Amino acid sequence: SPRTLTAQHLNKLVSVEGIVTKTSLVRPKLIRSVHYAAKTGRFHYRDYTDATTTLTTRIPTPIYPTEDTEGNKLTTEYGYSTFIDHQRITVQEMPEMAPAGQLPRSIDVILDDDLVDKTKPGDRVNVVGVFKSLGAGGMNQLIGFKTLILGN
Amino acid sequence: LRIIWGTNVSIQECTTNFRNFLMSFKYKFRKILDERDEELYYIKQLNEMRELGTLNLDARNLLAYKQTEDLYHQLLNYPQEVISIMDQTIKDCMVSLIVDNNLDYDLDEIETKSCKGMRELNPNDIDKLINLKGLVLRSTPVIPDMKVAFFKCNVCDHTMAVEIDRGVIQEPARCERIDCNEPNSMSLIHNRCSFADKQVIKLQETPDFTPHSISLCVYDELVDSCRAGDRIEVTGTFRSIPIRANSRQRVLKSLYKTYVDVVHVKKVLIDQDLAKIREVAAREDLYSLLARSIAPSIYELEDVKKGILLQLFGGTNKTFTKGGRYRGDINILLCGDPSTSKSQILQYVHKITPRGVYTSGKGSSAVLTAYITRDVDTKQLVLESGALVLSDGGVCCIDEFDKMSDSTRSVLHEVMEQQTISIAKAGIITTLNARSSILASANPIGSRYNPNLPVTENIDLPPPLLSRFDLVYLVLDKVDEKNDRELAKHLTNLYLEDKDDVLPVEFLTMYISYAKEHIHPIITEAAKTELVRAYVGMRKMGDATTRQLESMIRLAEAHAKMKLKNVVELEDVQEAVRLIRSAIKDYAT
Amino acid sequence: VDDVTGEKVREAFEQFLEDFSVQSTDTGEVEKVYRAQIEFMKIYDLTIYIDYQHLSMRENGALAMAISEQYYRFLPFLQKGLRRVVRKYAVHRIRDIRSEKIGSLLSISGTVTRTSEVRPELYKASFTCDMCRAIVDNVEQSFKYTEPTFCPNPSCENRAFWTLNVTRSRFLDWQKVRIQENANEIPTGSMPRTLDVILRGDSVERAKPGDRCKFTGVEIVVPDTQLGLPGVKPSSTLDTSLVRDLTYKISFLACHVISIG
Amino acid sequence: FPPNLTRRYFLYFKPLSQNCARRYKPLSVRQIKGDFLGQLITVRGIITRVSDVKPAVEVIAYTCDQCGYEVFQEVNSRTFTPLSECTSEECSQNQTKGQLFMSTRASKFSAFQECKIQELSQQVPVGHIPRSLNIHVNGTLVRSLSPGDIVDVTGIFLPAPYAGLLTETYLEAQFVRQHKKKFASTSDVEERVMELITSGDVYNRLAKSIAPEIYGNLDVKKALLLLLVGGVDGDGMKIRGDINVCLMGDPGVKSQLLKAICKISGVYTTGKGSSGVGLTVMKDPVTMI
DNA sequence: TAAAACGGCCAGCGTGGCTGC
DNA sequence: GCAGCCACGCTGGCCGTTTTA
Repeated sequence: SPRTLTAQHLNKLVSVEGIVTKTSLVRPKLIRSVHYAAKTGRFHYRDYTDATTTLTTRIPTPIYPTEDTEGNKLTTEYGYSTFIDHQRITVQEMPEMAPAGQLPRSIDVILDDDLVDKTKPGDRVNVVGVFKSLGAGGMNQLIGFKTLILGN
Repeated sequence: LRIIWGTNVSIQECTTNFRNFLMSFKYKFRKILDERDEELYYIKQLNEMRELGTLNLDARNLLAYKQTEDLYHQLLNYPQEVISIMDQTIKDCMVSLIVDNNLDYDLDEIETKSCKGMRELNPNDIDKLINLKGLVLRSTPVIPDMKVAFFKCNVCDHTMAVEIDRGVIQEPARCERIDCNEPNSMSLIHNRCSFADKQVIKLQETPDFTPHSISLCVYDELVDSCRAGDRIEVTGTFRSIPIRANSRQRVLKSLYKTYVDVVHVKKVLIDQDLAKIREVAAREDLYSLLARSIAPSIYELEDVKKGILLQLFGGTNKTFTKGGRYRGDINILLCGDPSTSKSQILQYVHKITPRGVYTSGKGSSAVLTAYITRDVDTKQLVLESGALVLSDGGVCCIDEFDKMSDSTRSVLHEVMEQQTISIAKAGIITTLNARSSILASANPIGSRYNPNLPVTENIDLPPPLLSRFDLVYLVLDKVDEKNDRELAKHLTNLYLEDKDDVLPVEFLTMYISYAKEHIHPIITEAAKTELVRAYVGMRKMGDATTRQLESMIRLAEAHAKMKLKNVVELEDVQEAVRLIRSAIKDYAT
Repeated sequence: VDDVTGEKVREAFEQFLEDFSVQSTDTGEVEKVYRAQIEFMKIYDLTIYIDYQHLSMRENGALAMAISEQYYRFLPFLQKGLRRVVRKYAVHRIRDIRSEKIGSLLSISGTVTRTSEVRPELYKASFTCDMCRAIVDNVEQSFKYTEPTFCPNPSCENRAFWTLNVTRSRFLDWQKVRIQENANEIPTGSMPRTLDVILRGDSVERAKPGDRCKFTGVEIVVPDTQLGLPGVKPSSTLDTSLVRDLTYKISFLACHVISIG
Repeated sequence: FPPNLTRRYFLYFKPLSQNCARRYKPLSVRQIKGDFLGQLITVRGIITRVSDVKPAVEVIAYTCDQCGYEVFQEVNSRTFTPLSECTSEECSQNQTKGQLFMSTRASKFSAFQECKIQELSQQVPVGHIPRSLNIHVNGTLVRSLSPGDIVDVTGIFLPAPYAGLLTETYLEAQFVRQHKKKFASTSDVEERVMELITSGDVYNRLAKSIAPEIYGNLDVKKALLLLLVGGVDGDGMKIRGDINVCLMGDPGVKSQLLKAICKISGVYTTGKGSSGVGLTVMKDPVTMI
């Protein structure tokens, strides 16, 4: 349940039930870059990760590369460069399950590539995934540590 | 040969070839036209530039002339310098003509002086000549522009200056004790420097043969060289300039912003007729010729047409020594049964009025006046004048007068009585006058006006305002056959072919304007005898007030303004009273 | 250069006001009308009330056609001459505005709209560094909020700076109204035009929204949505890393404003 | 000078037909996965909110003005940055460098315009909302796509570079095949018109032919034919060749003929579906309207 | 994380004081 | 007594530091 979900029933795999509502927009994301050098006549390789994909706290490696080592033009290529779609949705619990009288409260779960656009706003869905918490919780520069759910 | 690095032209071939064009024109366009006074244009036009002490040109003088054809495409491809060279050699031609007398207009100071639209226009046309048309949307205020800068310093304050470049203004480090030994800081005054004038005006076209709007960037001499709403053809050259990113840094975004830098405007703040006016004025049948020639669509309401004629010749604006201030305003409403094309009559009146305003019913409020609204670009609240302010001087037109609101038609009391407008809220507390000739029409309750019934009853008007009006008309339906035959033959001829009387279209239009200031009808003693003489018989009907007396005295002098009469006459008063009495005899029922 | 031209104009006008003002005889005022104006001012302790015709009387417009072109050039000369007199004794419209009209004199009538509040001014920056002698007083007052001067002559440098003294100065109050154009001169189909006007000093609060007034002939331009206007926008790259750019507009300033109408 | 600086031409690719593929593509926007970037696709849809064509800067010339050389800056990105005062070969190794500025006539441009494509609304799922997609148009094919049509669009799918790793996509057009061929662009006309005239009883067949899907209302079809005719027109007024016949009565006549009028002749509007700005002001898109 | 602006650090030039002819 | 060399002061250029989008 989302009502007793915080602090404990945390950093584990959680089975959540509820309603599909307010489906967000579909945007694709780049992962593996392919770059061709003119003079060497060779290809290259460069990847990038974010906190949605790794599931492990790794050093983020963000700028699109050109002119790496000798002065060879790093012409990027496509087709062979990979992509994966991305989406986030909100699921509030079922309203009859609620306490004496209150407005139900909710969280969100992020999907991945082959599961984009499977829930429309307004259905009944059981969800199995992993509770993932990202972001620098106010130690950046006042209440942080915003949440979501992955591995779905 | 002289030559510029970036271009392919010369000084002397252009100068001598332009002089060749300026010394040779013999109606060559008529030679191509085959003709279906042969002196060249530029001699006479250079004389009009010369003796008057007063650049752009059209296209056909350079096409028909065989020479300077290369000069046509050079100007077409390099308009920036060729015009300056043309003005230089025109100045030299002025000096070549001035050596005849050598003292002419103070030689030193006069010496010192559409195929397709915008959407079809390709971006290929970077610096070209484009012939376009359309309308004008609005006009921004004046934008200043620095041409010569101004600089000062701190130690004894030397104030040398430098001019603006094409893009920036430079300034040295040290000026006092010249640019050496860094004595002090240079001062800069951006108000002692020279300037220029530039204004941006956005235009909308009428795509003859999605909507689009264009803009332009006129300069010093073209300030207010265009009005808003005119059908102006636009001659200009295309431009394109980069824009910043987020209006802050120098990272220029792609897709440069383009504009127009116009050349010539099609805008167009190639007495003697008075004797003909007096000829027609000496005509005995003027009272029928002038009124009959007004509206050839209806062959009736001759009294109404006469009243409409007198609406522009209305009264003598008589102000007393203390108080008084009695205008010559008259307001007449006509109403009645349909199938009269009354609306076409009123629109025709709107056409006769030089500043006509044609309004209607249920689209007005008190707030035709008080057009206060919010600004867009300055983001403020600007108070605006209403429709009746557009009627200031002339005749207003209102439709469906019976169908006004509570606020609408109630404001009219101030106009009919004080002829003022009272503005008094938190923004501006200030009254102003706006005089006009209010004329309207409405429809009664019953579809057919029945007899044996009051006129005040069968019209949805307030009775204090009803008698406040000058004259009220009645349009009734007739069961005849003769009027229906002349009606249908007349209207069949007006409908057929889609369109023995003298019909002056504009003689009367200028006659009224001439008669407005030059005619002051006087109402002396002899008329008062007849006035009281008619007034006792008028007062005899009762169970007639001073309202009717003011009506007759303002209508008699109205007819006296007609036919150029500065005095009153004992005659013209009989039909003046009878015009009111025709309505009164219609009030028997 | 301008000091000499303005000094000659200044001395001739000082002699002018020191000469007769009004030609009228003993029946009425005789002479020294502006001198009686200053004595009238001594009675009330306010300003100056000057006529365009009286300034146009002595030099037959030679001095009038000296001032009516660059008045902005001749403000301190006109104040210094009047100051030495003190120590010695004790119509157009908005469409008629061009760039040649800067510094010159032109009278404009109109429609008052959107009065504004009262706000004080400054023109007395007393700002000096952390050094002991922190008692300077910048003689700058221009349309810039640059309080601390660079070169003082203490041990402090130009980077040593502190705040401006808001306690040892002379201020003035003023409002800023935006006049509207008359509706009796606009043509048909035309919306009204707007123009800003600045009311400076003693003649404050005389405005009233919805009034016809006559104005002082002077005019100014204030330094600055006018981005990507387009137009060649100047920058301040002086002659020798990388200042701002600018695009201005015509404004208005006045010292004598009558409110007749 | 680089040869890219002096081109004057363009190159267009060419798609393969399905007949030879049969011997030796119908995609939906939902079928456009965001993983086919760099591939070759073929889409179909409805042109919606076509923007206007505006010039695209390609290369930047830079006049030396001191040594007389020409520096060139080629830009293939959206933005770029200003360069130094001069990059001449002679301005260098000297105390007084030049001062450059760009030029218009020496730079090279290209036609640029984009629009949006709405889904077919027939391939939309039963509980989804249709999406749309941006397609860039360049060069010769510009000013050739009217909004609200049915067209076969072919192209290549490329992303655009700009929370940190969000890729916004688009499509570059390659070929246009428009369904519903536009009229007015006489032989084939009179091939059927002369046969229609010689068919006999033409006047009853014409009005009988407009919307024959109802029973009765013969004079009503006569009025519909006359409304379809219209077409009529010195120092006075012209004549308006428009007909305005109102309809009163109920109920089985009721929208069956009303939508049919715009079918034979058309935007269908209702009472509340159009506001005060609907039947007669918005922020201007990419290209105060 | 990149770009722009200002201050600090590093390099080059000139004047005054000290030493030699 | 004057000219040349060394030491101290002043000026110019490059690298480092800080903030917004």
